[PDB]
Amino acid sequence: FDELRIGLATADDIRQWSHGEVKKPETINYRTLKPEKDGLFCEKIFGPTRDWECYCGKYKRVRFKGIICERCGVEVTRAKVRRERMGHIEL
Amino acid sequence: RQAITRAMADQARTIRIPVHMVEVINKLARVQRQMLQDLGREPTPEELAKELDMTPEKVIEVQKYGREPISLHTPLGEDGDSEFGDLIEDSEAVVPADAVSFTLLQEQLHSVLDTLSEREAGVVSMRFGLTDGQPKTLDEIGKVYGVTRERIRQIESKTMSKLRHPSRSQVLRDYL
Amino acid sequence: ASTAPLRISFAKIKEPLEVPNLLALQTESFDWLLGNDAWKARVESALESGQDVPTKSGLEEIFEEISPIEDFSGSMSLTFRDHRFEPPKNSIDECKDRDFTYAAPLFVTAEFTNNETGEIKSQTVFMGDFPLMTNKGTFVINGTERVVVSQLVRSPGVYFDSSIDKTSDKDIFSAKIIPSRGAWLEMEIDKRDMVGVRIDRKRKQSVTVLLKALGWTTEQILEEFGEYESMRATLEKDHTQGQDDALLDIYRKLRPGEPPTREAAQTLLENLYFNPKRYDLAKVGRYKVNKKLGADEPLDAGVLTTDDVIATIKYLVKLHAGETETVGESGREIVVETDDIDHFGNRRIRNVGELIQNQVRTGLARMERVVRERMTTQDVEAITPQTLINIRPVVASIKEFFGTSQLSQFMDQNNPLSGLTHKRRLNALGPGGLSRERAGFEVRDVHPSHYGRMCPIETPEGPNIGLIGSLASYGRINPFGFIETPYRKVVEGQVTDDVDYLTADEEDRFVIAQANAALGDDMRFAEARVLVRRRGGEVDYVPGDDVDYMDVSPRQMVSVATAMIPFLEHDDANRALMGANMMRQAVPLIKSESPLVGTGMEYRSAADAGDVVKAEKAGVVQEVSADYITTTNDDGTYITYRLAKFSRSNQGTSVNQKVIVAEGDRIIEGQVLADGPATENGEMALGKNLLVAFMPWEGHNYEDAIILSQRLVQDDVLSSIHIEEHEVDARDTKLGPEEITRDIPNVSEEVLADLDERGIIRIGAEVVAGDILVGKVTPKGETELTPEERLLRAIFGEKAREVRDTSLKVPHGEIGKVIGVRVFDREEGDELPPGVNQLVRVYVAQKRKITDGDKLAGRHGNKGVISKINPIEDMPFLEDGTPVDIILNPLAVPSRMNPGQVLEIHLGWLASRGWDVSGLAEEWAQRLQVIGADKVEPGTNVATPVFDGAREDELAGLLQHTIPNRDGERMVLPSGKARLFDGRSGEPFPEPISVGYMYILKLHHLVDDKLHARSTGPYSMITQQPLGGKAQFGGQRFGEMEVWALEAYGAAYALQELLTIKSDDVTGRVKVYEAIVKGENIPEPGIPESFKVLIKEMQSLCLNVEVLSSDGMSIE
Amino acid sequence: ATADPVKDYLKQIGKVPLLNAEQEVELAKRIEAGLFA
Amino acid sequence: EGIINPPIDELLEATDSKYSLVIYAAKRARQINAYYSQLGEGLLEYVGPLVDTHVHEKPLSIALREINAGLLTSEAI
Amino acid sequence: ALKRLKVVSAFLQTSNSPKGMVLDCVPVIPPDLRPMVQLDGGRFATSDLNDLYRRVINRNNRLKRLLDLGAPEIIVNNEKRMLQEAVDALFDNGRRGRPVTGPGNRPLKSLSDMLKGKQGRFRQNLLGKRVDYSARSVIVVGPQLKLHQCGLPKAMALELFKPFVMKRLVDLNHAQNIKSAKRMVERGRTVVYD
Ligand SMILES: [Zn+2]
Repeated sequence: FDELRIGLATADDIRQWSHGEVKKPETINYRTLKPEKDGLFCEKIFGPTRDWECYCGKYKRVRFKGIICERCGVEVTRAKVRRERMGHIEL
Repeated sequence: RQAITRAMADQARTIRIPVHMVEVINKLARVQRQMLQDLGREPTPEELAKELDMTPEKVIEVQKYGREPISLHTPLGEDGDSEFGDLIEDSEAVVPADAVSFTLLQEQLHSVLDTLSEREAGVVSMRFGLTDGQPKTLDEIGKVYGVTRERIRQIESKTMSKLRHPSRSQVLRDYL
Repeated sequence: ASTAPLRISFAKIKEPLEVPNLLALQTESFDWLLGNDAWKARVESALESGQDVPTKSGLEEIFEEISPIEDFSGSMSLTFRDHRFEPPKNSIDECKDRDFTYAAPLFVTAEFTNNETGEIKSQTVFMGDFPLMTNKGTFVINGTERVVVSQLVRSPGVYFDSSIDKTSDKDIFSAKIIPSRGAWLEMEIDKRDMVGVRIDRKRKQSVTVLLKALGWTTEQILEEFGEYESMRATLEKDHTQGQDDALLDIYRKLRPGEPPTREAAQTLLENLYFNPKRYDLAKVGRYKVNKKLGADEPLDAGVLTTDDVIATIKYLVKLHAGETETVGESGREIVVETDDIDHFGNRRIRNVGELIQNQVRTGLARMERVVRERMTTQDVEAITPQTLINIRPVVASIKEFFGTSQLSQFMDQNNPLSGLTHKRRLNALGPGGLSRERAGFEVRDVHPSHYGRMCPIETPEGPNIGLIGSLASYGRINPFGFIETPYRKVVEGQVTDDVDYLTADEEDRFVIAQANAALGDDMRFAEARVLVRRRGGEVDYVPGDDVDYMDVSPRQMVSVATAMIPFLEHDDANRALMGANMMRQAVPLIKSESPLVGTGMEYRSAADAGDVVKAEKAGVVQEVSADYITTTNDDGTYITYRLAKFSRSNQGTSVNQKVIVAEGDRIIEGQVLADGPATENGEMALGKNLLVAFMPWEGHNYEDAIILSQRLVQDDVLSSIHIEEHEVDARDTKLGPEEITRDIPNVSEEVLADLDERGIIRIGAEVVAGDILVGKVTPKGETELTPEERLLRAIFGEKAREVRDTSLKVPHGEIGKVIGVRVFDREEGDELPPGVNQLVRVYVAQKRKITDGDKLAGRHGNKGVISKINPIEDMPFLEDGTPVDIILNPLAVPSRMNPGQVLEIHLGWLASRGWDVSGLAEEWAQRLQVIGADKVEPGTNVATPVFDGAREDELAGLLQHTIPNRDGERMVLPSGKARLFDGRSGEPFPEPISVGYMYILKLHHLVDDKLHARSTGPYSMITQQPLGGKAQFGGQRFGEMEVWALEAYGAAYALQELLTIKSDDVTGRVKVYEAIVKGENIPEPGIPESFKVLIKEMQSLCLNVEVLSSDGMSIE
Repeated sequence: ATADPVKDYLKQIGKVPLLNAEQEVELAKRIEAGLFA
Repeated sequence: EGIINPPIDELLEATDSKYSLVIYAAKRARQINAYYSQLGEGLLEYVGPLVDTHVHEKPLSIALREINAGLLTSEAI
Repeated sequence: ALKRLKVVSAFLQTSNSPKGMVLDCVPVIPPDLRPMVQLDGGRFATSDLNDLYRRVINRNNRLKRLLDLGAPEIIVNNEKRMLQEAVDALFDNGRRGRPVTGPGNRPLKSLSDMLKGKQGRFRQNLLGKRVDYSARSVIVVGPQLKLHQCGLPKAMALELFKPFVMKRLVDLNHAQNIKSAKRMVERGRTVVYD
């Protein structure tokens, strides 16, 4: 903490911040009450809803953290990453 | 009308409802409005169920599925006392009492295991994954340690007995 | 006769008029709205008595205003002729218990008629349930008693304003027509030496274009307006001429972007104003505009006409020219003058009837649009009244009114006085009216009109000061919505026993006297000089026979709450205001006692309040009991009244009702049988009366704190029951259902000791914080046992089961004996909302005694927190050994400027010890003898009306002539003080001390409810800081000024901890808790979470807010 | 460019020639002509 | 036996300021608390209370007691 | 010309190009900061940013579909205008004409609105924060106290000092272990008050 530089955020910078692309307005399935795919709240882009728990029922334990499951693409980690990770919308 | 109805079904509600569920909910809603008009009273669930021809469980299911969210950023009731999004608690917050109690449990358990013999404490630890989140089966332990699956089973049983003595049980009882 | 218990009256002047039904404001308004038998009965009674009254009801009127729907072909018509009600299905206690809005069916006969078919088809249709009002002016909705409070609004009509502009150096005059519903229009004159019109303030325009657009031609315009040069100048400077040219110009200005069209513009102008629907001026609007503009009998109900607009123009120019009297346009001569908005003739109360009527009107308008749409999309011969009308809008409007509205306010049942004061309030805040932000200085300030119409003493002291006020004692509502007041009739200097009701405007013309003015033995004035008031609030005197009207009772200007205070006249207005606000918070006690000294009006306030239970027949009681009382009228009808017992009110206070009548005592209609909360023998009793002595005492009553004996704790003198109700519901989630069972998991055995079979706490079982009221268990959950939990379970051989404990427990800091439990089951015949299979409510009732910290207060705005409760001996006792029950700091009363409390204390002492005055031949003795309050036994109560109280001479004389209480000596000296023996030291105090009996109240600002602490508790979600409130373990807010003060000290590390460790940092909170418990030193703070929230938020506004270090990138 | 964009949309519709029968059948005829083209 | 038991004036004249006194006594209190929570490592760097100590005490009371006695000294880097 | 010189020179000296005026990609707030949190009773809690992001995503999708097929200039231009209005409402709802009222009862919240005003982040959750380890109650007068003494009722003192009371209870062996100490303080036995 020495200086909070602030300035215009170009398109390249916003792409750099984003960990993915949001392509749908879907939020959560009305029955399973889980985030849908690649919409808002998507785990593939933002993060896992439950600690280290992916979406598809595959790798589901604290031991094997720091890997991406090829089924749903969720990167197992702490749920707190959902408070940091941010996406973007291409117009 | 087709495009308007389709897109109203697919983009009007915050929680996306599938089109067949949209037509089911709107059908039961309009027919319920009708029966309110004729009977002049709130219809009973069984009458609604026989009207829709489905079972009451489906009636309750769709009735609960046909709601809408309430916005957090709304007047909570007073003039300006924050909003509805500043009165409900979260579940992901780590209750510090729980965290410190769990850490104390970890310390006490580790000390009690250290009380036991080195091999005994080790085998029980792997059997219950106290070093790593994945406990190892009896045979699973009998590779790095070099003991037979029934041998490791036996010493695991003796460890279970030893820790079950009243000696190393007064402290751990109170943590449940 | 036997209506009220005997209360000696110190009043000097007889009152011809009796106080009306104090709750008339709500009951009569809703009677009118329903148009039931009562409203029409009063209508015919007034008609045969000659009194004016609206002879058309409320509901039927709004139905009739809806003309039959006409399609584009106009072939079809629906007639809503007659509306009717049916008895409600649910009883009132029933509706309260199972949470049903107390409503009744509402049918109406719809008649279908088509010219093409030439046939009439009549069929009855049901519009929906209608929230009905109980006899005590409340709407029991969803089990909670709401009350709809009146609303003050600016009446529709014309209003002229005079102002001064500093730049212009000359006066500026404006006019505004405020419609009931439609769009608004303004007419400013000589803004810059010309007159112009604001059609919704769309654009700059002149008056000449408007007149030309109308059929009125220039020649007659200048003929009528050639006598004023300003308007001639406006006419000549206007280059445009011709009706078509002006009309197209104004149409283009109003709706630019399209070519002007004659028919479209004419239709637009007709639609905006002349259409009866868009500009529906209320009956009050036309009623007042005809009187103001002076037009002699215009159309009784209708829209503004061109004649009205020209009349307003002429009125405005006449006002501007300086002429003060001018011939009315098509009317008599009238004064032309500016009118102030704040005058109470311009202010109208929207009683409950009108509010509910307006909401029904909006719902019916939506219904009209819906049926018109259906008619446009429906085939003939398949159209029926049953099928076409949609009833959703009416029900969905009358339901969205009573809930989610400022005017439908939660009842406050702290006591009967609070009930009445909630019923009679006139909330200026609300939809379509003066909001909190819109408040100014003028509206809050009292006006000379507020005399007998709106109590100026009492009002909330908060930011909404003065906006909300209580209706005066004798106030009554004009049918147009104005407030009337009663005045006696005076003729040739002789005040007559005849009464007339005057509104806020009619009062101006006449000159009104003062009720306090004395009168001779004959009915004439005793003194030629008499105080009077006149136009503009002037107070000048007018001796001799010149007045015509006088106030009927001196308490006209004071509401019920303020009227209760005795010796009000001696108190400052501020302290009387605070004493009126406080008297609406006294909680009922275990045993209530009527004031020894009080106004003579508490009987009426108690009786007309709905809490008390009075008889509807004159018979003989046959069975008296705590739960119920049975009576037998001479006719033969047997009626049993059920007395509520310890049923929770809205404020969590008991409503225990006692019984006064014996077995064989005769009864009269309206007589009182059972007291209510804070009542005694039908007399209001908001508290107890204590022996008070004024003296500083060791500083424990410093800064207005209070010292009271342990006698009050000992004898339960100040003790109040409090019943809390918390409930839990067995809902079904996606995993499964919830079970209410005694078999709660992961618990000990003794915790579930007092539970019932199905997991409900027994009745009569004392509880404490943490006790289990009802045992509930979650269906299941995905449990991934942690390694430590796995090992521990293996060791102890316990099976951690998917079912998880979620039982209801008493919130922290609580105590009480359960008094009742109610269970509602889905599978049973009872109905519940969707999902909830079972619902359980438990009542926990405690007897809070008076303790330290509790807020106490008297009637005159003297309040204080208890600071110490000395034993009975430490109290400085009197010459006969009686300890004083309460000490109060004298230092309050001089600065507080409320010496009325000292008067009350002396008169309370006088009331406690009787007096005998016979043949004394003294002036005060003569006054007492003629009044009839001469021979008074000890203990009986005494009455001093609010503005005819006992003169100080009376108090002095009675003090001289008190009854000797013991041994033949009077403990109080003629000065009204007494010798106080210090209880602790024992020596007599150096000088006498003032003592007497003062009425104190136990406020609802109890300490137990305020107390709250927090080690660590719930945390918010969007920002991880702790959340607020007491119910959720909320940490106090460290506002901006706190951090400013801490910076002023130079304390930086305390600020760091109070901002990062003690909130807003998830990593640091667990660490600090661990370090404190382990004893390790506090760890270094990190960064706060709210800062990361902010940087992420300003990252999402396309501002690359980057945190950088001096040497390149930083470490975080 | 004004507030309540629907008003500007309605103006953007403006005045266009409503189609009577022969007009629109001829338009559809040239539509199918262009389709084959 | 109170917050005001060590009077402040001696501490100010000892440390020549008031804020410096707060931070310096706080550092000493931290050191004594770290010593009291050693629980067995016995690091040579840590130094226990120089003045007598009660069976249960706050570290800061002892730190300020040491300042009042004056045996403790500070030195800015 | 002075104002023009100020802004143009401010852009010239700074390395960033002016084209940041016209954004191409819209960042979306992390979901946890706009929670669609579950509520008991089958109901839901949604923050208005969810609605505004849904609106912009919907309009962008519709614009893409309209561009994919050969579409008239009028419809596509009105669609781009709709997208512009949606983005403007997202960043600042109510800065042009009527606001995006959403449900109709109240204007929807927007990104800038959370960063502004009395209830904004700057003045409500960065300068003045709520704090743990605190309490509140009515105050009475105590004369017998000395100048540096204040009285705390039993309950408030016990609740404020929970960690310290736990540590002292475990150290004196009044309680066996930490969890038992928690249970005993919650019970409120006399030894806890001592
Ligand atoms: Zn997966």
